[PDB]
Amino acid sequence: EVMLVESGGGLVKPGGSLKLSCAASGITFSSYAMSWVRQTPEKRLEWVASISSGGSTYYPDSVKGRFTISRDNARNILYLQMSSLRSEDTAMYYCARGPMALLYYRGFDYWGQGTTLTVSSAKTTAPSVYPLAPVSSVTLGCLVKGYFPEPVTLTWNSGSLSSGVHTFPAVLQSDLYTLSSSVTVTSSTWPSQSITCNVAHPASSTKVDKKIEPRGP
Amino acid sequence: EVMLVESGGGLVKPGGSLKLSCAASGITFSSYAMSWVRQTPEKRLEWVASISSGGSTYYPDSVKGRFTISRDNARNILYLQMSSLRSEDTAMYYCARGPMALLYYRGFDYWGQGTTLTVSSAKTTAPSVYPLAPVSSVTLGCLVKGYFPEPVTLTWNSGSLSSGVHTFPAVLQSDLYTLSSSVTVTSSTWPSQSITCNVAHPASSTKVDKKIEPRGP
Amino acid sequence: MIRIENLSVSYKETLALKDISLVLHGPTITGIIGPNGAGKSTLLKGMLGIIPHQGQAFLDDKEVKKSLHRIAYVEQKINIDYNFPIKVKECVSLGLFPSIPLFRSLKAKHWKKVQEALEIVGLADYAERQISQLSGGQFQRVLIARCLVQEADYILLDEPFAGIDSVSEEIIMNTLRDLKKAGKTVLIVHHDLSKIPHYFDQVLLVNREVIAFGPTKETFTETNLKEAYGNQLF
Amino acid sequence: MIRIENLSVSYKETLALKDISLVLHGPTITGIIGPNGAGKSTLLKGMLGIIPHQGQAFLDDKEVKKSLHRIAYVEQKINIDYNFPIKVKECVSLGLFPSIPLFRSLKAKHWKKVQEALEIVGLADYAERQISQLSGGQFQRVLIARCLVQEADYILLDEPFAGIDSVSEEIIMNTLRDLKKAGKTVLIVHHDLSKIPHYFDQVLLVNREVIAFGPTKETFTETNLKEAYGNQLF
Amino acid sequence: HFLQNALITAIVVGIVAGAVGCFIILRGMSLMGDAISHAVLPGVALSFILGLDFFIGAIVFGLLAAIIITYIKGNSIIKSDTAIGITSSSFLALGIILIGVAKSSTDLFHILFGNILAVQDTDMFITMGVGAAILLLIWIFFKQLLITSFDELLAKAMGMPVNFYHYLLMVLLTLVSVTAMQSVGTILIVAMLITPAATAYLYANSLKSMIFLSSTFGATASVLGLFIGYSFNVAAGSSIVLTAASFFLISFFIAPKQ
Amino acid sequence: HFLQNALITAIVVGIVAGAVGCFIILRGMSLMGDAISHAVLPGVALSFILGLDFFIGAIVFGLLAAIIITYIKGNSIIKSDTAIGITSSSFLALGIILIGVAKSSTDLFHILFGNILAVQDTDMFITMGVGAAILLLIWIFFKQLLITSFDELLAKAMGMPVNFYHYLLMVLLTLVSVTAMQSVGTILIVAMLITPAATAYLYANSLKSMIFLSSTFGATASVLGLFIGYSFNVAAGSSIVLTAASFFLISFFIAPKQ
Amino acid sequence: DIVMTQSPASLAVSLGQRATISCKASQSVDYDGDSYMNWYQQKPGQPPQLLIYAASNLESGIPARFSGSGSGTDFTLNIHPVEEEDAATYYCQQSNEDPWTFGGGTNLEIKRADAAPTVSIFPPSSEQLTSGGASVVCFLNNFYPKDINVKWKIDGSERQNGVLNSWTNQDSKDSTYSMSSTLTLTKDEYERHNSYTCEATHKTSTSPIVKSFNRN
Amino acid sequence: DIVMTQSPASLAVSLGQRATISCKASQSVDYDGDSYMNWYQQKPGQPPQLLIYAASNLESGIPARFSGSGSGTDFTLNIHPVEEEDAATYYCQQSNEDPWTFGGGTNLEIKRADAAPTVSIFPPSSEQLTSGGASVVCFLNNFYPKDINVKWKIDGSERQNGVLNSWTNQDSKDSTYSMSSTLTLTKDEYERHNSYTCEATHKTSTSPIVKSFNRN
Repeated sequence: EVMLVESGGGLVKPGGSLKLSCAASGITFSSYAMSWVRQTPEKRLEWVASISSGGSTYYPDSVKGRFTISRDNARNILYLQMSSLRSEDTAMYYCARGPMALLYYRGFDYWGQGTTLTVSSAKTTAPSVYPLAPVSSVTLGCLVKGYFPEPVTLTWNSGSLSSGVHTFPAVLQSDLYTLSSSVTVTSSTWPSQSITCNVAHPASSTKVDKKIEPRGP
Repeated sequence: EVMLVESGGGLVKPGGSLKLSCAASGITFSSYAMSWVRQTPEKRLEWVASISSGGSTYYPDSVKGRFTISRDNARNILYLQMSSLRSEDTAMYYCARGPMALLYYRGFDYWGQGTTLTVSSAKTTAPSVYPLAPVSSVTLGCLVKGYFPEPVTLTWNSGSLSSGVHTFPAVLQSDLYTLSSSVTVTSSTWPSQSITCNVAHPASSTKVDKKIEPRGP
Repeated sequence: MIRIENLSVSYKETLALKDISLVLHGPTITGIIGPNGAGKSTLLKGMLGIIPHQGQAFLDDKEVKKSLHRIAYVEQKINIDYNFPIKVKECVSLGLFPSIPLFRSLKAKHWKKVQEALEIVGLADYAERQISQLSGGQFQRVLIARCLVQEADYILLDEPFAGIDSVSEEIIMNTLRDLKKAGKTVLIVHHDLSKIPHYFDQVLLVNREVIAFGPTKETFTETNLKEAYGNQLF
Repeated sequence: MIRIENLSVSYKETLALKDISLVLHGPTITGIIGPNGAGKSTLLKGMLGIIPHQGQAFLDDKEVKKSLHRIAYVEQKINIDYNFPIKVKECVSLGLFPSIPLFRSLKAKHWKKVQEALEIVGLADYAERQISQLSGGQFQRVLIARCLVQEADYILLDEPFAGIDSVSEEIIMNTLRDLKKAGKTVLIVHHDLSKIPHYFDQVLLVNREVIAFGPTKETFTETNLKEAYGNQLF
Repeated sequence: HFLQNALITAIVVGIVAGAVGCFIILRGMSLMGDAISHAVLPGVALSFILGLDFFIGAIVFGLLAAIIITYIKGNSIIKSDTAIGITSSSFLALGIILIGVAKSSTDLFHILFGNILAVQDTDMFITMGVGAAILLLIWIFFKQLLITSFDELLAKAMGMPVNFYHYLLMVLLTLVSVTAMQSVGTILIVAMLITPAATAYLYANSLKSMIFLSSTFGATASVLGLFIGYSFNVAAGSSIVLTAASFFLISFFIAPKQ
Repeated sequence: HFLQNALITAIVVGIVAGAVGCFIILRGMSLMGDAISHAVLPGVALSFILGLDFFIGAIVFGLLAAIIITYIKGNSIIKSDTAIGITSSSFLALGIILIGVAKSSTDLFHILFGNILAVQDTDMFITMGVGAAILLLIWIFFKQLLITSFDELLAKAMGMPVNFYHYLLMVLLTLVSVTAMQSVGTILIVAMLITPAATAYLYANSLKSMIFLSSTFGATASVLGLFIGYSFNVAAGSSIVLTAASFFLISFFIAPKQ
Repeated sequence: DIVMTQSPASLAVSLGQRATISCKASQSVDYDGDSYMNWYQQKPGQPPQLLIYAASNLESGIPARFSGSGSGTDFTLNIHPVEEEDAATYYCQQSNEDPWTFGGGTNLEIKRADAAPTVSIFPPSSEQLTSGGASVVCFLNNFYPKDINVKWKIDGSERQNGVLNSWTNQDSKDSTYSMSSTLTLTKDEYERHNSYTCEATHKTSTSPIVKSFNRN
Repeated sequence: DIVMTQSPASLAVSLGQRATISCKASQSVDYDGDSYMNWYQQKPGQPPQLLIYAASNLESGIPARFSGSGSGTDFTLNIHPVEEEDAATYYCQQSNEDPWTFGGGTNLEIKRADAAPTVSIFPPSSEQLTSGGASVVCFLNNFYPKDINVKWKIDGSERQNGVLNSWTNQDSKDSTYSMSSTLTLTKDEYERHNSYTCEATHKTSTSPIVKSFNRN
């Protein structure tokens, strides 16, 4: 599989610097035009930087002066150095095989999974993970509260139960995110089989498991 | 397998004619020099006729005038017409891929199984087949007496018992051949298993089987 | 959608191809395999109408001869004169020669495509070199670059991986995967039976008639290979 | 007993054969098989010392180059000019041209062998025809007849069964069985993978190195064919 | 005035022979460039005797020679090179006796070898007139003549009329051949095509670069050959070829590419 | 006496040119038979000016031309046909100026074209002397020249010195070429090799049958060409070629094999 | 800049029917007969996926049900037949001139047979009650259409404070929406009241879907 | 004719040792450096099998233990090592001039450890006794050397009349000989005498090997 993987996202205060990386697998960056494209929390896609095969970089006026795009040929990594980060830079940053004049490469045809950047003054906080049990089908849940910033991954039995899941987008109030997830199953599985909520917030260095057990009197 | 098969041998009175045939399998006679070679009862090999690919025949002075060699291209059969047969012509007649100037074909390299010719005034007589039983190992036998001319085939359980056999060459007295054969076996096989003597004299039109049973008081 | 209908190619009172009839769907990288000299190479030449042939071939309900602008042919580098006086840059620009009118010439749009095609195959710094001053793998990549600039929907290569280094082969295959990713159809005459499931998602076995054709796992089998290389007498 | 020791043949900075080492015992009809253009044909030419080579080859503890009178080479009929003015009879008599001294000529002994060789292959009545006035099968039989008259202990044929009728193929194979029956060794470069156990009692697989060699049943196997035709990358 | 028309006619012949010569050595038509010269001699002979121009006569017998070659190759076992050899040599022999019987003895010498010292104003205007047309056609169809020379199989795959450019080159070859009779004659005409082009081919890194060099090597050799021919009083045509051969011989060592 | 030496010299030239011509068209050396003729002209020029025989001069410059061709092919990207073309045409140009400066104007005409009407007794004895040696070598090595012409790969497989017969044929080709300058000159010499051989090739059913026909077609054409050249007062060499071409043209339809 | 506006910004199409999305541009996206116009699909979680490039050139992996057309400034993206897996946001984008600009966005809703939500009430866990807090959670899963209101209630009376709601996007398999709702509250205020109820008014029923729990 | 005489006419060689057979000829068998001399093997029952042709050319199927040599009129056939399967008659033959002539013959005996015969007496069967006749049969199987005498006896006295003997050739497997002996006699003369005995004197024992049967 041909694949791009971003990294280096996280929390920065307004005015701070941060350097995003992009590793490749199956593509050598030097051969193609490469770009960075960002997506705001309101889902507005904005192009932020690109570098041609020859080495010529070019940027939009909204991001020029502060952002600089570079590339290490030997290690085969594409970078995006950012500095004096403003509040509008809060976004999901994507690495992508950028636009070229030749027919086949005129769009952004490969895209990485995306590393997220938050630009705010709020301090990092670890989540609290609560197992939500009930009072043919049976529904369980998991509450992740009081964490900052995003992202936080939530999975069920380490990605075993993917079907019948509903993980809800996080919502902010007073610089603290709240996230929740639910899992519907048959009456046979649970309480007999063991369903557990696996949460992980990498910005505050915490990975946690919570086994949902039936509550007593 | 490349193979030559002779036929048409049998009994003729002195002065009579007879035509030998030779069928082929894998050889076309027209392409090579073909020959007939005979073997007397005293094992003296004598060449009697040949025909080159072109059609030119040639013979020895001892057989010239009486024998004529021909060949049917379409049916792919080699013939040897004989006439006014003398007593010295009594022999086993062989069909063979004859001599040529080229290195690889300088000898008689293929030979048929051989069809036998007897030149005498005696009448044909059918054999009498007698089972020879006894009074760790056990020996049985089979006597073929009072037949003319040769050949006569003798086999045991239709060629099943080949090992441990001794079929003896026929010997003549007063125009009547006598032949015998023996089979040694273990004590287990016979009298339990059925050993039978299969004799066949095609000149008098007779094929016979004789089961050897233990003789009583 | 390549569609061949009863294609045949004679030569010396002998049909080198006999009633070829196929429907090739893209996107795809397909390998044409079979004995050397037994019609796999001439099938591409029969499709294009380069050599004389006795049938029809189509591209999306339009005749192949009337729509050659949609297709690129990468020939065997064995029948190109390496000592012809021509640079890598100029050699790649030959792909754009039908695009230019009779009295016009190459604008900046065309040279930008020539620069990018060279950059894809890793020969940007070789642009001013003579083609004689290149390895087999490097010269093959010049022909791939020359193919790219045509911006065709169909790409026919004749033994692109024969007699080249591994680094060049790796680059050439990455470029053909880009053509597949872009929705286009790549039809390669392969020079032997090396790396067939690695390169090809469909295969086409040819001795004289099409002995087999389909998805690689299903059709690249010992049964089909035996009657192709054994001439139905294995 | 043919004995090859570290034979190699270069061409364009590329070893078409690389360290060939064999011991072939007769009597036998052996087939040299493998991909077309991949050294099976040039192995025979390397053995005879026709082309330049980098090793030795022997016949019964005597060097192949110093004992060419014991061996006959039947080339591919594709590189003979059919329109050369020469009769079938005269063409077959070319086998005896080394036998005659410088000022002498062909005696009745030599013409008798020429007549018999033509009769074996079934072309006695074609003796006065021009070679141009013959089919592919018939002309191949003229070359077999021309081979026979040399009376050699070793017979090397280059694709004798390629592009001929069945009647001619049947005659040619009967003649090669005669050579085997006479104790001699027949080494055929075969043109595909057709009728391998029918013709050959040993086989020799060649891509560049000798990938396999031995009795037919043991060595003509799917494992060995895969790495020959797949170039060790199947 | 004799030396004036001499110089300017010899220069443009050297230019257009070197230009057309490039395509001949690259396509490998050098042995066809010999035969076409012998084939046009009957055409020039008929048009010199009759009241006709030289180009129309030349191309007709060049075309008539090609018809006889194609007929011999098609309807017999005679090889291509043999058939070209017979028709070229036979047409040359036809050209000699046809001029000999009709025109004078010294007329034969001016056609088969050079005739720079006596060139009329009508011959000069016609030479540089068609010379411009030969160069102007090479300029217009440069990209098409380039690709069909280098990679014929690609040109066919792009749907180009490849045979149009085979014929167009042979028309350019007949037109330049008839004009080049004035400088070096029909016998030594091949040298004016191949020798400057072969010299330029040692230096050239493009088809355009080879054409400019070959034309200047042909022009400079024909200027130096006229000077050395006139002053020492020797054959004009042979000196133009022999100085071009020394240009090649010097270039064979001096060329940076070897 | 002028016509006596004329006839007998023209006959043996036609015989040995037709004999050696057979091997040339079969091996496909017709375009090399043109170049060897131009290569020997310097050799004849040096040996005509100096007190030397014509054969030793001719083979040395023929050998010197072959050394220059092999050197150009080896040490550059120039193709074989181009390298043969340059060295042949350059040697021809060398031959013209070298005769022009040393010897008279009319001496050039007798070497490049025919000179049957004025042949000395010394030239006649030397022509039929080496002519016998050319035919006698073809007879002795007939079987070896046959097999190496028809099937070179077999000849190598039988351990024959194939290159000895390549060289031996080229020695026979230079020897016949020098003698054939008397009949038809250096320019039309190729016709005397290929045209009688090509005519004979339409009838022939063996190499022996082709040699007898080709030599008689060459002899009969050169006898008829001398008659038609002398009586009508036209070029002798060109008539000998043009009557040979009509022999081929008549034979092209009449030959039973087509 | 080259600005581009898609039309419509929100779209609802039933199965097996034509979806059509426009992209007007302020300047030419083509240059000299070469379109640098591109279409993308974005399902939630994953990045934008190249759908069609230039005018009409289909990227592999995308089925022929998608198609692109138009020239200069006016371009169109058609989907036919529309299927459940096509629920996503769709963007246009130009690679002709700097900056490389994207469209605003067009959400594609796939229509469905209506479905009431599966409501599930969850009390605050024992671990949360050790700290100073108590969150009652109410999941409303698998419903259509997207419009829904959740009313919290404590002993019969409503409470608006500390109510935190979140919605998922339309599901790619079964075409439904879901919603979370978490009434955040103090530990002391939780223990002072007995019963807790989330109510869900929806198009599928005039009266609300109620799920409640009594403390202890 | 070209007459040819082999030497010796009878030969006895032990295992692993050299056998050698000559063939002198009245005229040249070679013609102009081409030998038309040929050697053959004949085991009993089968035809003659081509062994070597020309001087030294070995036919396939024949092992390299065989070899041929000589020229003109003098020729030799060597076998080394000799093995049990080589027991047969060997002929020379010329294909140079008419008539094509063969040699007289040379029998090759393979030597062995000596073995006494397995003697087996068989009375006349009941079927033969219905007709006017009675044959007593005595098989003497598997012995070496070939020399053996059978003496018939009726009530102690010998009988020479009606004694019919036959010998097999040497066996190709175990190198032994066998023999049959059938005392043919009238039915009346059979019934007048009581006991019947065949005796076998052999090299392996000075006293004879006796096997007898009493009638009824």
